[PDB]
Amino acid sequence: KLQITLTRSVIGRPETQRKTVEALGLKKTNSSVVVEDNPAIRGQINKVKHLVTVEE
Amino acid sequence: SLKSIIRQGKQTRSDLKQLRKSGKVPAVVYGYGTKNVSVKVDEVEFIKVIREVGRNGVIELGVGSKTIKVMVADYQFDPLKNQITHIDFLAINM
Amino acid sequence: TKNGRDSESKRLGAKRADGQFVTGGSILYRQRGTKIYPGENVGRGGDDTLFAKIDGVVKFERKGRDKKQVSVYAVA
Amino acid sequence: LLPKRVKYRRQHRPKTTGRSKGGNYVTFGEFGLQATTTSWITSRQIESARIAMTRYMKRGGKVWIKIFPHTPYTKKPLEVRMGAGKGAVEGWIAVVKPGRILFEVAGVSEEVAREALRLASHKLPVKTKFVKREE
Amino acid sequence: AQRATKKPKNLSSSEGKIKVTKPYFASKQKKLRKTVKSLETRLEKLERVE
RNA sequence: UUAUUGGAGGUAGAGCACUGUUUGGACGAGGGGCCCCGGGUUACCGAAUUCAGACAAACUCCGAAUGCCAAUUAAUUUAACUUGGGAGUCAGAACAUGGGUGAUAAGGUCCGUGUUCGAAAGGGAAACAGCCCAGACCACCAGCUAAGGUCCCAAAAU
RNA sequence: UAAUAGCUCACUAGUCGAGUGACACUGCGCCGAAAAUGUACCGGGGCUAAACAUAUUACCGAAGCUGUGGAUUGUCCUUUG
RNA sequence: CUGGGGCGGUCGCCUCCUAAAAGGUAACGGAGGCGCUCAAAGGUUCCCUCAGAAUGGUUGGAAAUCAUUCAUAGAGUGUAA
RNA sequence: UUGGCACCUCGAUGUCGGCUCAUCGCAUCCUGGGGCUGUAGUCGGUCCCAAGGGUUGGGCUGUUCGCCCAUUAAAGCGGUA
RNA sequence: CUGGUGACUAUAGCAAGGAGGUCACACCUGUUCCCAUGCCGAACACAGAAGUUAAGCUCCUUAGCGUCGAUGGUAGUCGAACUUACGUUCCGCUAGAGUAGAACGUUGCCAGG
Ligand SMILES: [K+]
Ligand SMILES: [K+]
Ligand SMILES: [K+]
Ligand SMILES: [Mg+2]
Ligand SMILES: [Mg+2]
Ligand SMILES: [Mg+2]
Ligand SMILES: [Mg+2]
Ligand SMILES: [Mg+2]
Ligand SMILES: [Mg+2]
Ligand SMILES: [Mg+2]
Ligand SMILES: [Mg+2]
Ligand SMILES: [Mg+2]
Ligand SMILES: [Mg+2]
Ligand SMILES: [Mg+2]
Ligand SMILES: [Mg+2]
Ligand SMILES: [Mg+2]
Ligand SMILES: [Mg+2]
Ligand SMILES: [Mg+2]
Ligand SMILES: [Mg+2]
Repeated sequence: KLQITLTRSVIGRPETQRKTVEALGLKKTNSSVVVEDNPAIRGQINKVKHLVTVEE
Repeated sequence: SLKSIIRQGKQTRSDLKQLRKSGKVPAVVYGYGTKNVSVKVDEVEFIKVIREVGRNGVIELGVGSKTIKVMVADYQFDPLKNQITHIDFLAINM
Repeated sequence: TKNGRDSESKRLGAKRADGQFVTGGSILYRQRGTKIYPGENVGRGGDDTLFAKIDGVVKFERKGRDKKQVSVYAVA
Repeated sequence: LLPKRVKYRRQHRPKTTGRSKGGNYVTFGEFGLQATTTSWITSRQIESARIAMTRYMKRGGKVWIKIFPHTPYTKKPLEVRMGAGKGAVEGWIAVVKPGRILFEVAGVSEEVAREALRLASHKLPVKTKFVKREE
Repeated sequence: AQRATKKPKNLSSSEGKIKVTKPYFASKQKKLRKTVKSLETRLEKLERVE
């Protein structure tokens, strides 16, 4: 289980990445979201890891 | 006709690049005996041994277990840079 | 100059993917010649289109290394 | 230096990024010339360089050019607004990427070879270096 | 019409560097070529006969 | 949207297995100029064969990553379609990338992809629509940071 | 020089009293470098670091985020908030 | 229509490439065809498998036709690719 | 310079030469300072520094250019819509 | 084991050498009627079994050609960070060629022994 913070904006980032952000549940910058460690969500990490900071 | 050797686990285009910058060449050893090993060897030692015992002389390779009798089936060499990039050691029959 | 023309494109290729459910008479793969052959419950039209004849499920397949085929298999 | 016949006289102009698909290891002769940089090379440059080497060396000597300009290139007529097709041919080019061997030379000593290929290097648009064979 | 656009002979620096009159001459060339179009039209309007 | 599975497709690369191009050799298949029916040649070599090295948008024995199409699957998300009322838009621009044209020129032109501008203010780039950071309901003599920076102009390390 | 001739270099021997060369890959830099109103491509002062590279710690810094209060429109709770 | 207009060229359809491995994708970007033909060159049933080279052989590239062997496709597929 | 682009200007940015008045650049025509010379000397060739000042009057042509007469230390190349 | 007949990407094939036969299959004897060849019983088809393993067929061995083919490394590349350099740096995938090597087929149903 882990929390996921959107530390870095989506202005200037493609719509793929923006979509993963919405799917994760991140809506503003420096917003956090707690989820489980599905590999389905590890892929959502890896698409946007440069936008994101994860903590466990 | 001797090379001391290290074994390498998995590698990337930064670990491998740092080795081959340091002057250590990657290689494999496969053939008649053991199954297969991925190794580091020293570029300078390898050069000296080949200038000594020929393009196809026989070599004793101290992988970390006992020495293995090998020869060079193929070498990937980098022109514009003048250094060896990968080596294939064919562990020969007896 | 002596050039500057080209014809309309014809929208060739696959039109229903593999592992997909398909009704009768459904186009699968428009083409020119047997780029892909038929298989089971598939017919080849005059212009070499490939159409299902029965409802079922699509599976593109092998027919010997330079030859594919396509089969619409029933389901239950 | 030209091809005798080609199917398409108006080609796209080639790619210049990357490195050699081949022609890197000196094969025929003893010494060679190796590009450190990328550019195009023409019939004209090749004739000049080859003349330079063959004059610097006596009749004792053997040269192997290792490139050929297959690819033509265009230039429009002068004082012409853009568009309206594609221009006629005015030359033929071999692309060169770093690594590739341009000239190889056999029948001499390394000093003579160095000076000849030095003289030739100044007649190409490319930085070169001098190569010997391998192991 | 082709002559209409090309510079004359022995026209020096100031006259050659003049560059404002290009449209004048281009329009004169269009006029003469329009006339060739008229004649070609007449030629087509001729009653062909075999 | 991702994970997984499957699938179509022939790109970058690479390669010469066909199509065309091409280097240097070994033979040659027999011609040609010239000498006297035949026989010669410091020569073209049309070719055939073969060894080695090379070229390709309209060559491919081969063949990626990506992207795409779906799934009796799982997770996260919150949109999608239909019917009707009402519109506006059909001059687009720069930047990055893949490519054409051009001169591997243009703040060039035309396409693909993406972002921004348009329609978007704020901080940096001296100033500077499109670059980088970032998306303003309002107030606050409160705080943490980004990009970018810390000698003075000019806030923060001489 | 007219050939001569003159004179040197190589090649060596003698003094010394420690280093001395030639090959290659690299980093940073040097000239190449001449334009028209006025220094005139660090923004300026000015800097031999106040530059460059590498590593680290602090900090400033937006109308971003947070804190506090207020308006509006929705959703969940909720009688009332 | 158009890298001003004009001349030149083009206007509809088909096939390649540009076209960036779905599809689609522009330019006065590059190469070519079409405005038909076939009562069989259609339908069906039976059977057959080519081109090219070497060799042998009259009128001789033995290229006409023949015989054999090789040859998996380089022939042919009415007609562009 | 001949060109490409077509970003500014279409509810107006007025052409060529000449006259008047200058100004900057230097890739220096002269004068100045030097190296080399295949510089004996006078004259020259060439190249480096140098932009302080100076740098002609007429004939033809609307002409700039150009040719010519006669001089001059020299009869400069260009930017400034 | 032989034969018939399907299935699998030639790992199955090509090539060379060798071997066997009246129980199969073959070649083989002839045109007798069915039937047939831009001409011939070569082929097709039929009445056959005197004859022969030569050939086709099948079996054994060999890795010369073909086919398949890792690991490792490389080119390339989605994405990200720097910068405009015919680019670099990090991650993930991942060739092609080749190298070692695999392989001179394996099964399924049926009739015979
Ligand atoms: K050069
Ligand atoms: K927007
Ligand atoms: K105007
Ligand atoms: Mg039809
Ligand atoms: Mg390619
Ligand atoms: Mg290609
Ligand atoms: Mg533009
Ligand atoms: Mg607008
Ligand atoms: Mg803004
Ligand atoms: Mg702070
Ligand atoms: Mg301060
Ligand atoms: Mg300090
Ligand atoms: Mg806010
Ligand atoms: Mg035009
Ligand atoms: Mg224009
Ligand atoms: Mg496509
Ligand atoms: Mg435009
Ligand atoms: Mg006004
Ligand atoms: Mg006067």
